[PDB]
Amino acid sequence: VTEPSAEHQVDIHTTAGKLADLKRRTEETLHPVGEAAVDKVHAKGKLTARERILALLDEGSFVELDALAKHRSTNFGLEKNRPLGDGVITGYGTIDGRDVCIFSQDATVFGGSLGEVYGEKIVKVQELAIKTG
Amino acid sequence: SKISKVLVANRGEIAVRVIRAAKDAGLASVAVYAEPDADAPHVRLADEAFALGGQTSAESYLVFEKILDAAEKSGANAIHPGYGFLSENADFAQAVIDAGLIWIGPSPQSIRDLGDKVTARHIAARAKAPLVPGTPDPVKDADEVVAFAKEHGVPVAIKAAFGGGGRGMKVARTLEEIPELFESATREAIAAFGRGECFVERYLDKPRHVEAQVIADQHGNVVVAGTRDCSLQRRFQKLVEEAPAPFLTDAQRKEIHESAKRICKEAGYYGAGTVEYLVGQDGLISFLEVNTRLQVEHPVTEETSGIDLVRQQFKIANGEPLDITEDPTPRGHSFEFRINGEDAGRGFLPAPGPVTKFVAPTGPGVRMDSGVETGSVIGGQFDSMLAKLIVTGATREEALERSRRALAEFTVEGLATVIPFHRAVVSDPAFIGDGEKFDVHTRWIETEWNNTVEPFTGGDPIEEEDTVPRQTVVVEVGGRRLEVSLPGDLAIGGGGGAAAPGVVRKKPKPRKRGGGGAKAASGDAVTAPMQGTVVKVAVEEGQEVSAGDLVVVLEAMKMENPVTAHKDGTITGLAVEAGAAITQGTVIAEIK
Amino acid sequence: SKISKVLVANRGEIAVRVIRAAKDAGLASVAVYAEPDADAPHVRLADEAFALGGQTSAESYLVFEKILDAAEKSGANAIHPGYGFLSENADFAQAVIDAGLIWIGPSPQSIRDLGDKVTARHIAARAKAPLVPGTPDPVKDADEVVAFAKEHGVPVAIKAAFGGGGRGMKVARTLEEIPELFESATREAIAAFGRGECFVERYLDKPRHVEAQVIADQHGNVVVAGTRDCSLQRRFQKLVEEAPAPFLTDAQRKEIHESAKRICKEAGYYGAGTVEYLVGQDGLISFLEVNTRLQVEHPVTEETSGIDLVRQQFKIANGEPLDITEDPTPRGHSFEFRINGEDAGRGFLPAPGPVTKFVAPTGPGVRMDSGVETGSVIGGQFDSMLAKLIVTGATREEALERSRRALAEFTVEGLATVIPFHRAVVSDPAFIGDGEKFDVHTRWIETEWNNTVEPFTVPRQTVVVEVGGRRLEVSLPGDLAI
Amino acid sequence: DHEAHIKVLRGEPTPEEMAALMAVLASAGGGPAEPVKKERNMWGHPVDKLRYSVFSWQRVTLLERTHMRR
Ligand SMILES: CCC(=O)SCCNC(=O)CCNC(=O)[C@H](O)C(C)(C)COP(=O)(O)OP(=O)(O)OC[C@H]1O[C@@H](n2cnc3c(N)ncnc32)[C@H](O)[C@@H]1OP(=O)(O)O
Ligand SMILES: Nc1ncnc2c1ncn2[C@@H]1O[C@H](COP(=O)(O)OP(=O)(O)OP(=O)(O)O)[C@@H](O)[C@H]1O
Ligand SMILES: Nc1ncnc2c1ncn2[C@@H]1O[C@H](COP(=O)(O)OP(=O)(O)OP(=O)(O)O)[C@@H](O)[C@H]1O
Ligand SMILES: *C(=O)CCCC[C@@H]1SC[C@@H]2NC(=O)N[C@@H]21
Ligand SMILES: [Mg+2]
Ligand SMILES: [Mg+2]
Repeated sequence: VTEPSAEHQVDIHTTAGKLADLKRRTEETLHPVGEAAVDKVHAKGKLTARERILALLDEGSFVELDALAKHRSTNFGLEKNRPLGDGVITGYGTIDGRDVCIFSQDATVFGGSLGEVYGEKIVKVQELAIKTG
Repeated sequence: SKISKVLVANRGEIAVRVIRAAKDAGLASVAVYAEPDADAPHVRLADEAFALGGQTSAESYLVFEKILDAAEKSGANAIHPGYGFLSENADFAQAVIDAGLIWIGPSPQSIRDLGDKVTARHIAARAKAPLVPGTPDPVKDADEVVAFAKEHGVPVAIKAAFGGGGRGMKVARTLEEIPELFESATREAIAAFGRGECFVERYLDKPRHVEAQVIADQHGNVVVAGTRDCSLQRRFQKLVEEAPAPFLTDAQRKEIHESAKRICKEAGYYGAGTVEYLVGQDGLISFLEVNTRLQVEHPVTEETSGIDLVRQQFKIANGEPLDITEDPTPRGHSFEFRINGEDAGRGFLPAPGPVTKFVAPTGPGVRMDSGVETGSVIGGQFDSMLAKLIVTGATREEALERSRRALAEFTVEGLATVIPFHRAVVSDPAFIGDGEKFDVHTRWIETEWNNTVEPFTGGDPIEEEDTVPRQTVVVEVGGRRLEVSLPGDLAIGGGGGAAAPGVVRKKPKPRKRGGGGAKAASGDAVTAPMQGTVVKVAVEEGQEVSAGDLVVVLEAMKMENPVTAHKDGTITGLAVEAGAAITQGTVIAEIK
Repeated sequence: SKISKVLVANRGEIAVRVIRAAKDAGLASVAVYAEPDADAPHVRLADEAFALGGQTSAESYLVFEKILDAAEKSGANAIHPGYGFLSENADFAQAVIDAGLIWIGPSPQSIRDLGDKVTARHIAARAKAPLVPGTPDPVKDADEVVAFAKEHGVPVAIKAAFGGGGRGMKVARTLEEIPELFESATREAIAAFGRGECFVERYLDKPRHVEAQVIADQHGNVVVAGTRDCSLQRRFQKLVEEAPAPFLTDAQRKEIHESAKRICKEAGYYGAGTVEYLVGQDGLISFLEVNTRLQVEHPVTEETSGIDLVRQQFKIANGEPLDITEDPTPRGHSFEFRINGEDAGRGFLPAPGPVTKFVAPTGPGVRMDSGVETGSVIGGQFDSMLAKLIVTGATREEALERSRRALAEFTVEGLATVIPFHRAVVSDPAFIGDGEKFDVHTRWIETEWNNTVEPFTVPRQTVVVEVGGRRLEVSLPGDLAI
Repeated sequence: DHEAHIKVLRGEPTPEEMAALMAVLASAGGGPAEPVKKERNMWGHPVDKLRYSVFSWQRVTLLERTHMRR
């Protein structure tokens, strides 16, 4: 069988297919709750959490950690909604050539409220910063 | 029926060309792409795109069922095969016709007859074309070859009856080489093409390659759109072409034109096709082949004659009679250069890589038909061609001057190409000529050209000084614009601050594993030297082999590379099978 | 007495074209760039590049002293002005000749005579060229124009005897308009052309603008490279052009190929140039102008006739007789589209901005002459033309089909362009003639065309040095770290 | 001969422009030409002002390391 370009996904059982899968997931992390929420933020006149990090740090210096994290709660039907990153963007970078560790909370994910994986990511960057000085 | 939607069953610059022709004619276009081509220009250019799947041609473009399924799903009522792949597959043509789609090409019977060399020889003889002396029928033994050599004088060329791609011919200089050459030719033909039949003819010493472009309709009309000279060849495949054929007497020119028409009419040929001849140093013409596909060279004839050959081919497929009644008069002179992803300084050996930059020339007399753009990646599975640069002028001298300009402008980065060779040849006196003749021939590049091109190295730092960072600045000194590069540790005058408390500069080591002296330091594994496809496996597990014995044959860039045993021992743990794609460093087998 | 090194005293597309011509001919090329053009393609393409300074044309490209100093410093022995700027400035041509350089173009006398449209009309009369009725001398006052209107019949056209750009035209429809129109014409001619002389003639309603490219020798030989049509215009300036001129009768192609030769020979013209005519609905050809420089639309003539007009200019300046002995026969049809940085959805208004993406089409019958590339920034200091797309084919219909393809492929982002207008017009039936005539004219775009285009949405450091007997300026980036 | 040289990638200056350019560049160059070895002075180093737990591994990896780096 042949497929139209829209529906085709490279065979996941190949290295190229696995790279394509990683690209798809990375692209999804850009708008974890849909492009409508990003548009709402911009219309409100604010920057997204990612835009804030990219604006603060030097260009091309951001390395993100736990980008694909998801929450593991099952209470009150939370399991039906598991946005990537769980509402906080964490990583490290440079400001004026000097290394820093950074986190930025995302108000579009559960109102920006802190969950377990959220807090775990923040703890990870805090430990990294203390460790690296 | 009339073409309404064309499926281009090809890839690259030819796919782009046919898609553009369909757009010009107002027809819908459907492209089919393998997984490596998911982002090629043609996939985006075509009105529709379909994913054949598979990582190699044997499972992507050479599958009749996949191409026909794409046609069925897209609703395309015509199929155009480009060139290569299935363009000369009579079985595929008949399959398309049976499926009930307009096959944009010659009939399957014409394909068969003109693809069978001996049948082609019969057709040419019946058409009274100029032929070189040779055996009318396949030779049965080296004894017959020896008798023919005695009769007609050495050298003598032995050619496979179904050979193509330049691999199907070998030469004997003396009567003693005939037996070994015969047996090896038969053994290689049975393997490369299935059929081991071969025949023998006279070999020309320094021949030119001249071909005629023929546009023939289904109503019996045939028109010779022009002649081309393709005397510059790496091994037996063209690199640079001209239109019209330079320095040919009117007698030779009219002989070619008439022989081409006669051959096509005797073969019943229709659609765009080409007739290839050879012209020896004596001036004698010798019919060589009939290509039943659209030549890659066609743009030079398009420029000189002012005809759209792809659209003519659409019309012929539609069944309309030719709207051209006489051979067009050439205007100007056009050169064509193939931009192959090969390193001229390394014996023209193709290698894959990314096109990190691609800036084509533009302006007077320049046409560029490319299948890649900046950001494209050349894998190891398909042909090395990236684009074709056509430069047209009022005369041959004007075309050469414009070609020098255009090749100076043309820029590619990320992988090697043949631009340095084109730049050198367009100024070599042997190619310029004396105004009445020139010294180029089919073997000129590989045996007479003074190859001054150094191997491609990209931006890799090789020497100790290459490791120092640099900043490039624009400086105006008395108006003059200068582009000055400054090292990061320049101690000019009293300037200092060089290096750091413990910084040492040293010659970097190449990203290669040692050398031959440690080919396998207690290493039993046989590792693939390059990415490609295992097209042959010459051993089986438990087989004893000696150093130099062939283990596998990997096809990369449509060229075969043999991987041989590095040590004496028993083949153990054979890990690959024919048709398996292989990455560099993969363990093929362990010799123990 | 032979060109060895050519300085191109221009910018952009024409600079690139002339530099390429010099490279083809084997000549060395010297480009000159103003401050905004430090990154222009011609700067990097030329063998040598010189900075003229200045932020605008009045400071950089229009200064005789700067251009001639660049030539002297570079050692260039010839100067090619392209088009615009000083290409038609007789004073600059005379200065170039006096400096001992080869002026690639017509003589200062020819330029001066044919730039005065009154003297141009006199030469046309002497050459017996077709002429639209009009005053043979500048009109003294609005009363004379009123008398002429009464004599011949409105509408009427008023034009400054000097200058150009298309804006010099004023139109009067009734006898009451003349006073104010003439007063405005006199004021504008004084203010923007430096000379208040104005003249009057009959106004054609819906004419077709037709030209004939002429290659004129220094030895008297004259050859008409071919006709051309530029009827599609806005603000009296061209946007799309064709070659050969379509749908002219043989009797019309003749008398044009001959009026051009007669007018050029009478004026003593040598070098490349063009003779612009007008063809009214009635079918009457009328002499309009003579451009004494290489014209923008030369590519279509080059494609159809096979002549390289810039190299022909080099050969004429060298003084060699023309190698072309008879008028070439066109081998096909060619369209030329100007890629101007203008928003067609906003009344063709200039829009300065960055060229974030510029993907030129390529393939059969497509040629591109561009002065920009991805990353270029377009300001208001200069004309808004970015490139020229030439599409050639065996017939007019094939050329139109190829144009529809090439325009679909051509992509530009970051600023507005007339690409949408080109895409629309190439498919508009008025421009796809029925087979023997077509409906466009010098005002079709603004008046009939259905405009459906949606609107688009550190200082350098300098050091002064003296080496021997010269004073030099070394300019460096402000943040040179060294 | 393995040292990084200044390169004029584009342009063909004459001796006068070359001399002017080199003079200006040499003048622009500066900084520490042939500096003396930077004098060690550990007096009042920040590491000595920190509170270390009596069993802190930083007493080895930060305090001793800083005092001994040489
Ligand atoms: C230490 C213990 C604590 O801190 S108890 C947590 C405090 N409770 C709060 O919600 C703080 C005050 N909250 C609010 O009233 C609003 O959410 C505030 C923060 C003012 C933001 O208002 P506004 O920007 O209009 O948003 P909204 O409330 O209309 O909708 C926000 C979406 O996110 C949700 N959300 C919000 N807060 C939480 C939370 N703490 N836990 C879980 N979900 C939360 C809202 O329900 C709403 O979700 P949805 O988009 O309607 O599906
Ligand atoms: N008799 C001959 N003497 C010298 N060279 C020859 C002779 N026959 C063939 N050649 C060389 O072979 C080249 C092409 O050979 P041939 O036509 O048999 O194969 P091909 O072009 O690869 O085939 P195809 O296009 O059908 O796959 C010619 O250009 C010429 O270089
Ligand atoms: N008599 C006329 N009737 C109608 N339109 C005219 C007439 N004379 C000139 N035009 C218009 O003027 C423009 C061309 O005039 P012309 O070239 O003489 O002017 P210009 O300002 O010097 O222009 P340029 O120097 O750019 O060619 C075209 O728009 C043409 O339609
Ligand atoms: C396959 O990927 C493309 C076909 C490339 C080989 C064909 S063979 C015949 C033509 N001659 C040539 O050099 N390339 C074409
Ligand atoms: Mg061949
Ligand atoms: Mg004009």
